[PDB]
Amino acid sequence: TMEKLKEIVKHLEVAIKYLKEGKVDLADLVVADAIELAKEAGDKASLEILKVAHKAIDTLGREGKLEEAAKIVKYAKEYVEAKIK
Amino acid sequence: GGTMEKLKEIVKHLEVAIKYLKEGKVDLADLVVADAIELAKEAGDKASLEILKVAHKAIDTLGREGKLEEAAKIVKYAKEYVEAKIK
Amino acid sequence: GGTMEKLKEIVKHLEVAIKYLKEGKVDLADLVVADAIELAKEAGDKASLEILKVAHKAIDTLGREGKLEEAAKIVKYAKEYVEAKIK
Ligand SMILES: [Zn+2]
Ligand SMILES: [Zn+2]
Ligand SMILES: [Zn+2]
Repeated sequence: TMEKLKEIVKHLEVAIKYLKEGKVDLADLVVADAIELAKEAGDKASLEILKVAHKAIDTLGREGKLEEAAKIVKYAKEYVEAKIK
Repeated sequence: GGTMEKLKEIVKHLEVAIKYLKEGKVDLADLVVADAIELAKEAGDKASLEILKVAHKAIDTLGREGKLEEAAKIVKYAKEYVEAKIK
Repeated sequence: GGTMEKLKEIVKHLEVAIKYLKEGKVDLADLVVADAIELAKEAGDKASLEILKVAHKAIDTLGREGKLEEAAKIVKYAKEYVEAKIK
């Protein structure tokens, strides 16, 4: 599916936007929503990366880094964009 | 699947989604509609799930463009349909 | 069900929920509890899933009506049950 892998990228840009101002919880919820949308597509190589990004938020952004978790979210978004093209 | 037991929580979620959509909050309303969709996948039903998915895509398209009125209208229509499905 | 690193995620989400409920934000606490439920249904624990659903419904019903202390108590009991399950 190509029309449901562009909503994931649209949420992954809000996630980074929140992560750049300390909104770790809202970014967590956005990534959870993206995982929920990715569970509905036929892709089983981008859902795992989204789960990795969510766990990255949990174990890397709540401790005050906020620079590396954003990087993991950017890597996930770039992987999804590479996949849709 | 739901007789104003698990189908009335969706209405209380949609109301807060509409309230969020009013002032400026597209993202919180989107998250609320996603929660309502997650609730609707458990309480059986097929029409409510589709209408809530339509409302979610409506949030995504209309709300972030700047047309909050259209997104509020679509979520209101979905809430009214869900309310008329529990009667 | 999914033991550590799957249930501690739920515990941390419940801690965030309790933090939010003490300030007055019922909608964000609702969303994070829904996220914690979504983390369940994957670990394999069913009692934990049922208690998370109980906590979600409790947060809605009793905290949207201004009784935040009792909703915080219910979420604390849910978190204590999940912690007692990982040990
Ligand atoms: Zn989460
Ligand atoms: Zn969404
Ligand atoms: Zn909820």
